Amino acid sequence: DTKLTVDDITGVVGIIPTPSIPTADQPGTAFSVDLDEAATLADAMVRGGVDVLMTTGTFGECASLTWDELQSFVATVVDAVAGRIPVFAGATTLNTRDTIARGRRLGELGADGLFVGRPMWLPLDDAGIVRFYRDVAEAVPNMALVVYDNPGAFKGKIGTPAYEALSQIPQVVAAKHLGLLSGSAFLSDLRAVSGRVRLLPLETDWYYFARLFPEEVTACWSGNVACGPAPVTHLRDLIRARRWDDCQALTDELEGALETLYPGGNFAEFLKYSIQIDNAQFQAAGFMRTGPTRPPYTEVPESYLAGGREAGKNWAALQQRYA
Amino acid sequence: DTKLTVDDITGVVGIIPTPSIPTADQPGTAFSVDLDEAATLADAMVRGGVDVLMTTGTFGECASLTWDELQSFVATVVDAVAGRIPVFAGATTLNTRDTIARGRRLGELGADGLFVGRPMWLPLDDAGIVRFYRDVAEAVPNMALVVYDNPGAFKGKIGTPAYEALSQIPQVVAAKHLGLLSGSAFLSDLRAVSGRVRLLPLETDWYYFARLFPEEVTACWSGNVACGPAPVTHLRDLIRARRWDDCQALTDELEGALETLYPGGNFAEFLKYSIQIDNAQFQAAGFMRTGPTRPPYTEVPESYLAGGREAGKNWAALQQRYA
Amino acid sequence: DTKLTVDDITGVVGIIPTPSIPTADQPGTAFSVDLDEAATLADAMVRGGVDVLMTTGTFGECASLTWDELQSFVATVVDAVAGRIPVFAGATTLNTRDTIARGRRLGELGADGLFVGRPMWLPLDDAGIVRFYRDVAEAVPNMALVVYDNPGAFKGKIGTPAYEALSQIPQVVAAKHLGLLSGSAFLSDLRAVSGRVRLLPLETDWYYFARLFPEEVTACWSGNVACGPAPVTHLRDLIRARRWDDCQALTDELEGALETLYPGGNFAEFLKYSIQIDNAQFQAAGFMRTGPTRPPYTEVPESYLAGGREAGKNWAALQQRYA
Amino acid sequence: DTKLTVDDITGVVGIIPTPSIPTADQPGTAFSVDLDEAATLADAMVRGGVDVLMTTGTFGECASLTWDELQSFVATVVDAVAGRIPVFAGATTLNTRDTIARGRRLGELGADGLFVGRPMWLPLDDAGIVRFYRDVAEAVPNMALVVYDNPGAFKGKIGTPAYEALSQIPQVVAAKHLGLLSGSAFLSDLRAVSGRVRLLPLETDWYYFARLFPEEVTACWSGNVACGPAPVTHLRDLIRARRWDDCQALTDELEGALETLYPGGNFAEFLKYSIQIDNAQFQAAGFMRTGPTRPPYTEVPESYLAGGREAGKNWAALQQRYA
Repeated sequence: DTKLTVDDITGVVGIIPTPSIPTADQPGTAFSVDLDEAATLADAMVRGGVDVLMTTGTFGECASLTWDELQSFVATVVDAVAGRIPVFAGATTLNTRDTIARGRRLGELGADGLFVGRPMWLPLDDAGIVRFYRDVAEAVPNMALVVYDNPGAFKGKIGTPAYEALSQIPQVVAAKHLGLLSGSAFLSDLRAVSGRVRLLPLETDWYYFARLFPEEVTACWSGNVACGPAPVTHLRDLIRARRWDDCQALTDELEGALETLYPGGNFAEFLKYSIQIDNAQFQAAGFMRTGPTRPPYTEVPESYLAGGREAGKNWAALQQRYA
Repeated sequence: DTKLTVDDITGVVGIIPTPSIPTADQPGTAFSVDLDEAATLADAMVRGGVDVLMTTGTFGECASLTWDELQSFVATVVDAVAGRIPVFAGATTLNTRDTIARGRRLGELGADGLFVGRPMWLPLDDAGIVRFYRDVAEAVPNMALVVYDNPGAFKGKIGTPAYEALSQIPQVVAAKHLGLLSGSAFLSDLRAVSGRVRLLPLETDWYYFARLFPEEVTACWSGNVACGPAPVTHLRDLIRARRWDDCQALTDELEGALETLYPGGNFAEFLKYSIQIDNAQFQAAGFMRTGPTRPPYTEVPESYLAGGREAGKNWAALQQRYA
Repeated sequence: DTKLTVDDITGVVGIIPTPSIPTADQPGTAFSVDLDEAATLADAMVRGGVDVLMTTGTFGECASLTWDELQSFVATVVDAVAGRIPVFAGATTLNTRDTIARGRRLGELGADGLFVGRPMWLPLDDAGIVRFYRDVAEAVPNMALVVYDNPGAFKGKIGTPAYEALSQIPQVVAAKHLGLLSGSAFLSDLRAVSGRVRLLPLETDWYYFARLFPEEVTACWSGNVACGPAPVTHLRDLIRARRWDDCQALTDELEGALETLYPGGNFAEFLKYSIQIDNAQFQAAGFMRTGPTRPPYTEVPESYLAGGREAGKNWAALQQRYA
Repeated sequence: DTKLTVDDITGVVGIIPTPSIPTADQPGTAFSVDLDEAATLADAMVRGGVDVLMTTGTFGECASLTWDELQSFVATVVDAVAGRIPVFAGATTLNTRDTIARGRRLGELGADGLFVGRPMWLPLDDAGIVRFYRDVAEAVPNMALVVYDNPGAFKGKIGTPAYEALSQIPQVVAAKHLGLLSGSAFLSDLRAVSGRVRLLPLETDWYYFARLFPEEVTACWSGNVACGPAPVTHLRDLIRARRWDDCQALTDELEGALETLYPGGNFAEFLKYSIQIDNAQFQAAGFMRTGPTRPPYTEVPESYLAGGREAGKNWAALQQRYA
């Protein structure tokens, strides 16, 4: 089995998008990954202090990359990271067997673990959710697993009873969580895993949960590191120092920079177009370069992209200040 | 260009499940299709008078079959039908380019058309829905298309403006529709396509739309033909003869047989476990043989299977009556 | 018991709004009903061929009228009708005992029956729905009842099992229903009542149901009669004559006139401001005069009002065409 | 204007149910309040150390009491409290003018403030919410106001822009909130009111917000005090002493006692029958005596009541321990 345990998931779990070439929004484009930018981006996350790197969740366009793009992208990221920090390759398909087959191959390319959502053509209940992760874990026992708890994408919030059983699977070392967006669930799920799984809130509410549960909530995830990771690594140091006033001030800065991300403040509307909106944010922040999104997620109200671009520009100023 | 048009879609559009072997619920099973049963079932549909055959929608486990299994199953169905009726192969993936790649291959294997859902990791608005089907049609112009309008599966009902644009695509010959389960929408969508696309209601409300719109609503779709097609082909013959009193009596018989399908009449709840519940119905009806469902959709409340099996046994009595 | 039965509910069931004085939108206005307009409107409905008159449903502002305003309005309407057609007074409160007490008084003022929603602070389940209507029926056995099946307003669609039990209550003579807006349910409910309750669809889909069930669906409700009742009474006459082609053409004209009612075709958005939008339609149609809406439903996007105004103008043209 | 300000809302804001007589579930019962029990309950809350008392929210059956019942119950509570703590009378009707009329009378009967939901027949947008409360404030300026933010009851969560406007109304001194049940909303609303309104979380998550925002979140509301207030006033003393480990332990004890309230852990299922389930909890805890619920909220599954009863028994053990 894997050597990675919950103890290895600390600090900033950075999630990067997949850089794209200018024709990436055309169905006739066979290979749309900018591998040069993928390598420089992954290296910049390491040099920027990111503690764990993950690829190809929702905004990384796990849904819309071909298999050849995904494996080549992951291979490039793994090679650029060069063993400096753990790398979890995002592997999510419509069924258990395809996910196992992808995950086996991604492990063979040097990924240290798998960042795994679940099939969503139909929703899975807690019984089916647990069965799915147990199946993946037993089939690829060498890979650590980060559970992808995205209620909107996968048609349901993972139940606290499911978290109890998932914490008995040794391969499950962390879960990407919604934090306060799921409300009371984070705290219930936290008790359920009983320190056996690192529950990752967003960096915008890491401080709240870390102050309340400092020995357990020692890590966050951030989908913003590709806009500049210095605000999030600075938050990690402030939390370690238990500098709560500064943690609160910085959390307000982070939330203020992302204020325009959700159209009219509506979260559910943002999720309908999250791939497109995040793509505009990554372009505008200027920390990395990337083209358009892949088919079919190329349509979006223009005002939503404006919100994303303003969030990117505001985060760029935070990156400049804290670099 | 495909030679099929809307005029070719008349009568019973039967949708079959994918027969499974006894170990089909195990993640280690490399190939889980019962090809012998697939061929006999496809032949029984033709001999039973089904007018158009489709495979691998939701209950056909499009989500959970491997690519190898889907090709083999469709090739076996195509061979067994032997050109007697048009065969539409269900091809739905997480993105446009994989769907195109699969659709090309399935056409190479002899399918006459594709039964196409749409990517659902994120929802698609009407613009993204139109662009998706336009991309598919332009890339595979030799395949006719049946649009799969499943709001629960694909996270949204197809809008009337999208149906207007879809009816301008020559390859789009039909749409699998919810009928009265989207009460006002079927009529709005029917006007939008203005005779260019066959809008398929369920067999349980075909009579209602046929009597009101005799020149346009000349076909239905049925997910129950693998329990015995005789009640559905009989309904088609009653409708063609405009035997409205008999149509109402038969429609009542179909509804009463399927009454227990939805747990507590709760439709949305049946959507959560439709693969599992329908599988139990196909087993109980006796017309075909099949094993369990494929991972990950193996978990279901026991009493939900009770409703499926009683629906299968009820349907079996109708098949014996009308055969 | 009431001498009114299901047999008496045939033709056009017209629902009128509550005419208001110019200062009706002010919380300091103690009495905001234009009683002169109420009398002339009620008389115009009778002379225009309306078969049954109902008051104070949702757009009649049952929620926002004071108890003194409701008594005076109903008494004025009852006196104006002067026994020419049955009058159903809208009585809906937050609980069973207030509704009973209001209903007894409205019967004393001469109403032939009560048009009754249900308490909605908490939703009622089917047992609670039946218990509520049974309590009302038992407390005022002299009054016929029209069930108000408004899923949005009362937090739930009335279940088919509830309809089965309600059809055993002799006072329950009709139900104001959704028609194709909950298509499958209308047919389920219709079988459930087995002719003992008149299920009223909207005038915009009455033709469809009346052709399929000529013995059962012999009446509709219309919230548009206060814009001019001639198009709807003409539809009644066409249905009686089985002039299906003309029925379809007239249905298309009614839908065309009401097209702009729903903001960007979004029905759910219309429900958010239905009182305000309907008020604009009544003003613009010119068949009656009324002031603004009562507190608290005075806030509404201006563009939404413009859609209601255009629908009122479009309807006034139909009224002119068919008067 | 009222002399109560946000500064006076500190500690435990106790909400009591309305004690009922054995025949309270019959629609023929003219008056169903146990006024003797209400007086002793109110006095027990003062003696138990509750800092602010409120009546007739949802579980207090604000919907189903008659106006005469509400007047007499509030008058009894006010007299028994005898000015020792502030009393907020729950007054929520279907419209602005009835609520204003009720609120003025409840002020004449000695209530210090009004605990006010909002009309819900139609949902109110943020503009409508603000106009309603402003109307109430301007019409009865002698009464302080507690805003009742119950999304399920009133068809929507109060928006952050509405809270900003509400915080400029002097009469608005507190808002009964959902705490972690509306995750990030609590903190957004907290920033919006900027110390001018006391945002009341639940007893079960007060510790978390109080530790993070000790200057602002100095009070909670509790619907459990009529089972015994000693656990809640102890939590208040623990928070004031910043005994965080004890606060966490006590919070876990409160959640443990209440876990059987929700059938199968399903929150939404509890809300459908909250009046009935809470009533069973109040009876079982034995701190107060009460009969059944009022029409129409008398129908409920027996197993749901059993879950409330064990919650009541479990709370009674906490009450004895901390008393």
